[PDB]
Amino acid sequence: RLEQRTRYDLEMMQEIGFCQGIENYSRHISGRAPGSPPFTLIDYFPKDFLLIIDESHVTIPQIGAMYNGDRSRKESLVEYGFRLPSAFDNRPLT
DNA sequence: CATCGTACTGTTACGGCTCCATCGATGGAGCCGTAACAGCGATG
Repeated sequence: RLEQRTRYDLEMMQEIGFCQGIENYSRHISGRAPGSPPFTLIDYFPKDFLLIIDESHVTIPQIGAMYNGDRSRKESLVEYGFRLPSAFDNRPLT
């Protein structure tokens, strides 16, 4: 199943260039090293920017929970041979 | 020019009968293309 899905995605990339499911190969596309965090809106901001968190006692746990939720969702997919192991890097920042 | 002789022949108009030539369109159904609509997990 993994081979069939990857072959279909590779053919779609070679012929057209972009399609659904292209987000799972973000690490390969951007050339990032394994385990590196993805570029985000904070990276777009200048290094001398100012950050304000409104209702911090609620916002901060929301920031924390995204990575755990995404990893829990993707663990079953990667385990059962549906997506490549590199799909773990298409994750929100810890 | 006058009179007489036991119901005369042939050729044309006109009405009725019959044969023959001459002559796509509309609604229903199926299909294609296009627009429209409905229908996981972790944390505090």
